[PDB]
Amino acid sequence: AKAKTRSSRAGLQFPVGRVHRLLRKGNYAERVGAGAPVYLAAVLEYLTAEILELAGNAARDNKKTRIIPRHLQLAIRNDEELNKLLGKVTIAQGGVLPNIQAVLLPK
Amino acid sequence: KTRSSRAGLQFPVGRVHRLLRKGNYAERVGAGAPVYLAAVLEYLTAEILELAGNAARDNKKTRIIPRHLQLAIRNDEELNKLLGKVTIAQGGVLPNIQAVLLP
Amino acid sequence: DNIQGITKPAIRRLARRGGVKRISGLIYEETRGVLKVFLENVIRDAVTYTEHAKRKTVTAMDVVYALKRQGRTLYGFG
Amino acid sequence: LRDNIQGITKPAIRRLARRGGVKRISGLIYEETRGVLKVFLENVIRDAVTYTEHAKRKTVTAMDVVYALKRQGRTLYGFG
Amino acid sequence: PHRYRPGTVALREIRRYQKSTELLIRKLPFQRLVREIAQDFKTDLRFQSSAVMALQEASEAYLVGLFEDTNLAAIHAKRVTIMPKDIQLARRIRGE
Amino acid sequence: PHRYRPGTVALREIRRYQKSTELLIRKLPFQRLVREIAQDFKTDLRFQSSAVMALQEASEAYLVGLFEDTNLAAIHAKRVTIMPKDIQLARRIRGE
Amino acid sequence: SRKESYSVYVYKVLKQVHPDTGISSKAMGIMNSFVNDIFERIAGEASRLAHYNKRSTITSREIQTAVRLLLPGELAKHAVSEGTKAVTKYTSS
Amino acid sequence: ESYSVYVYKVLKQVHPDTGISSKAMGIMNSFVNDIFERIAGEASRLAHYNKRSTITSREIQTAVRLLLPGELAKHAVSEGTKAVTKYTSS
DNA sequence: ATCGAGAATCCCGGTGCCGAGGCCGCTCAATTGGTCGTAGACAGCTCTAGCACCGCTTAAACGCACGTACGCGCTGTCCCCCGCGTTTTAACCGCCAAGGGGATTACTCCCTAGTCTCCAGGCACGTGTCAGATCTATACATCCGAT
DNA sequence: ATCGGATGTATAGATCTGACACGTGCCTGGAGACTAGGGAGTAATCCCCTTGGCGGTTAAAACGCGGGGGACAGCGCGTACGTGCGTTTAAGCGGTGCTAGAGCTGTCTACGACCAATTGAGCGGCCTCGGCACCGGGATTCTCGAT
Repeated sequence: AKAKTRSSRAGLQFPVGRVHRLLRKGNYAERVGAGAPVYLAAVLEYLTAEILELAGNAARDNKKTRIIPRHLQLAIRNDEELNKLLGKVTIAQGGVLPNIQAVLLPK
Repeated sequence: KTRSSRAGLQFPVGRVHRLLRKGNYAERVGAGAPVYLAAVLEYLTAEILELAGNAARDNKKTRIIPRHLQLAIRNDEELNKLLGKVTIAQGGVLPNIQAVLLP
Repeated sequence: DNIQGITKPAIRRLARRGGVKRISGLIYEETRGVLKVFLENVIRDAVTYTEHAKRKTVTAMDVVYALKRQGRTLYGFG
Repeated sequence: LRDNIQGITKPAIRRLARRGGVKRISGLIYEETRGVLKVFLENVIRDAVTYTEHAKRKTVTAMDVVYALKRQGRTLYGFG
Repeated sequence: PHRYRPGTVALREIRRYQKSTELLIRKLPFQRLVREIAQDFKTDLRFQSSAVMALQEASEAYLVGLFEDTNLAAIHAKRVTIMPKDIQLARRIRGE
Repeated sequence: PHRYRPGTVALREIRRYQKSTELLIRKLPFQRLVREIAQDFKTDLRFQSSAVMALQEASEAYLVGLFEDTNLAAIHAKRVTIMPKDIQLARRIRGE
Repeated sequence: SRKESYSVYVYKVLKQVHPDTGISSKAMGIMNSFVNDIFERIAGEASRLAHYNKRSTITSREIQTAVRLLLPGELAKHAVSEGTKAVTKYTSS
Repeated sequence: ESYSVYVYKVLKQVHPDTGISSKAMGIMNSFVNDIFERIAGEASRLAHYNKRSTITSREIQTAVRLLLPGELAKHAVSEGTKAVTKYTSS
C-alpha cells in the first residue's frame, strides 16, 4: 500500500499530520478527532494565501519581486479584516501606514 | 488527615489538585503545586474580604454586598491593577467628580 | 425599532454616573449607535456559543463567556 | 551605568514623533517621552527577566522578550 | 418661584448615581432591543432572564466607562459640554 | 539665503520617516539603557543581541502608536503642537 | 537539532498565489510567527469550547466554532467554507 | 461545587463579626475561579516553554510573579512557600 | 493669479555582492494496518422555566417655556519652537581575543500516575430569626435672592 | 460680606420580612498504602556567541541665532441646553396557563488512543547566480521670494 499523505487526501498544502501532532502534544484535550487537523490546516492555508496575495500585490506596486516585512505590514494594515485580526500585533521592520492628518497639511 | 489542614490552609488542597488534573494544563502535576496555589488563593481572598469588611464597616453595615467589594477593589492601588478588566455586577462605580465641574 | 427604548433620560443618567455635567443634543444618537454596536458584538458571540452547544436558549454562561472573550470579564453570574 | 535615559536624545524622539505624524513638538515632550519609554521598558524587562530566571538561565534570550511582550498584549512578530 | 442655577441640579444626581447601584435603564426596552438584535443571528431564540441581566450589566458598565473617557476628552478641549466628537476620540484612542 | 518656512520641513520629515522602516534610535544608547534597567532585577545579566533588537522594535512601535494618539488628542484640542497633557490624556484613555 | 517550521508550506502557497514572486528570510519568519499565533489562538479557543460543553475531544465542529469566533466578518465565512471543503474531500478520500 | 464555605471560613478569620451576601458570595466564587484559571494557564505555558511536562511549585511561583502586581505578589509568594514548607514537613 | 531661482526627490544607467533558491544526502516522523475500550449519539422521560396574556398603579418619559452660561469665533501679544549653520562627540564598523554558559548526552532515582479500600467534608434540604429595606417625623447643610 | 427662606438630604425610630446563618442526612470525592516506570535532577563536555578592548570615519547630536506663527488670554454674541411644570404612556408588578426545551438516564456502535513495521517528506549543508543596493548624473518637481 503506497503511503498517501493526509494533506494530499484533503487537497491541502499545509501538513495534516504535523497539525495533528501539535494538537495531540499541545495539552488541548484528552482526545483529538480525525477531521480537526484537516479543518485547521485548511483554515491556516486559507489565511496564509490571503495575506500572501496582498503582500505580493504590495511588492509588485513597489517594483519589487521579493516580499519584505514592509509589504506584509502594508498588506495587513490596508485590509480592514486583516487589520482587525492583527490589531494587537507588532511586525518587525514593518514601519507604519503613511497617514498625515488633514489639519497638519498646508493651508 | 486532610492536606489543607496538613498545610495550615483553609482552601481545599485536594480540590485544587483535582482541578489542576482535569484542566488539561499539563500531563503531570506536582504535589506541592496545589498547596502553593491554594495558599495564593487564600491570601488573595483574605485581602479582598478584609478590605470589603472595612468598606462595610465604613458604611455602617454588618454584611458585605457587591458595592463593598467594588469599593474595596477600586480603592486599592494594586487590587484595581489586578482586576482592571473586570466588571462587578451591582458593584456600582467609585464616586468622583472632576474639579473643573465644581462651582 | 426598539433602539428608541434607550430614552434620553436613561442616557443622561448613565452620563451622570459617568460624571458628566452637560450633554449636547447629539450625544443621545451616538450613544445608541455605540450601544447597538457593543450589543451586536456581544450577542454574536453569545449566539455562537449557544449554537455550538446545540441549544435554543441563550444561557447566562454564554454571555459570560462572550464577555470574557472581548476582555470585558464580568463577575456575578458564573 | 548612569543616566543612559539621556541616550534617547531629542532628535530620536523627534524622529519617532515624525513617523507617528506629529508636526510640531513642545519642549516638555522629550522628558515625558523618556519617562513613558522608561516605564514601558521596566514593565517588559521585568517579565523577560522573570522568564529568564525560571529557565535557570543567565542570558535573556529573544524568546523571553517575545513571551514578555505577548503577556502584555503586544505580540511581536519576527524574532522567534 | 424658587429656581436653581443651571448646573446645581446637574452636579446633584451625579453624586446620587455615583452612590446608587441601580440599572439606570428600564428592563423591558433593553430586553426588546436584545431580542431584536439577536433575531438577526438566529430566529426563534430564547433568552434566560439572567442572561439578559448580564447583558444589561455589561452594557451599563461599558457605557459608563465610555462616558468617563468622553468627559476626560471634553475637559481636555477646555470644555464642559460633551459633544459626539469627544465620544469618537475616546473610542478611537481606546482602539474601538 | 534660502530658508524654508517652518511648516514644510516638518512635513518632509513626516513623509520620509513614514516611508522607511529604520530604527530611528541609536543601538548603543538603547542597549546601555536596557542593561541599566535590567541591573535592578538581576546583577551580571547577559543579553542576547536578538533580545535587545526585539526590545527596541517593540519600544519604538509603542512610542509611535503613543505619538499617533497624542497627535489625535492635540488636534482634538484644536491645536497643532503636542504637549505632555496630550500624552497624559492618551495614556489615561488607553488604560495606563 | 532539527528545527521545524512552516517555511516550505508558505513557500508552496506563494508559488500558487504569486508564481514568480519570492520572499525574504525575515518575511518568512514573520509568516511563521503568524501561523504559530493563529494556530495557538484557534486551538486554545477550541480547547475552551470542548471544556465548556464537558466534552473530552476536539472535533471539526470545535475548530469551526473557534474559527467563527476568532476570525471577523467575511474572512470567517471563507475560512469555514475552505475547512468544510477540505474535511469533505478528506472523508471522500 | 463552589468555594462558598472556604470564603466564609476566611471571612470569619479576618472579620469574625460580619457576614456576606449571596451575590457577594457568587462574585467571590467568580474571582477565585478567574484567578485560579489565570495562574494555572500561565503555569501551563511556563511548563510548555521550558519543555517540561510537570507543573510544580516553581511554575506556580513564577506565574504568581508574572500575574500579580508588585507588592501584592511579594506577600503571595511569601504565603505560598510557607504552605509548602508546612506541607513538606508533615 | 503668475515667474523664476534654489533645493529635493525620482528615474536611467552602470557595477557589485550576498542572500534566496535549487539540490543532494540522510534521517525520524508521518503512514498503514490492526485491536480495544469508552465517549458520545441517540431514544426516552421529566419538570421547569421561558413565553404569552391581562388588569391595575403610578413612576417615568415627553413636551413646552424660559433664562443663562457656555461654546465659538474674532483679535491682539509674545514667546517658543523651527530652520539653518557650525562645532563636538560618540555611534558605528571592522578586527581581535578570552571565556561563560547554553545546548547536548548518559545515568539514575525518586516523584507522580494508577488502583483499591475506606471514611468524613461538603452539598442538598429544612428552618428559626434579626439586618436591613421602607416609612414617618424632626433637624439642619446648602443654595440663591436681595441688602 | 451677610441674612433669611426654602429646598434636599441627615438622623432617629419603629415595623415587618425574607434572605442568611445554622443544624441533618448522606454520598461521593478526597485520604491512605502500595507499585511501576519514566521525567527530571545531576555530571560532564563541547563550542558558540557574548563581552571586553582598540582604532579610525564620519554621521549625528549639541549649541547658538534669527524670526514668524501658533498657543493663549480676553470679549462678545447667540443659541443650545439646563430646570421645572403639566400631560401622557408604558414599565413594573402581581397573578394565570402552557409547553419548548434543558437536563438526566440507559444502550451501544463507532471512533480515537495505542503499538509495531515501513519508508518517503522535510531538514541540514553546499554552490550559484540575479534581485536589490550603491553611486553618478540628469530631469522633473516642490517651495518660496517676488510682482
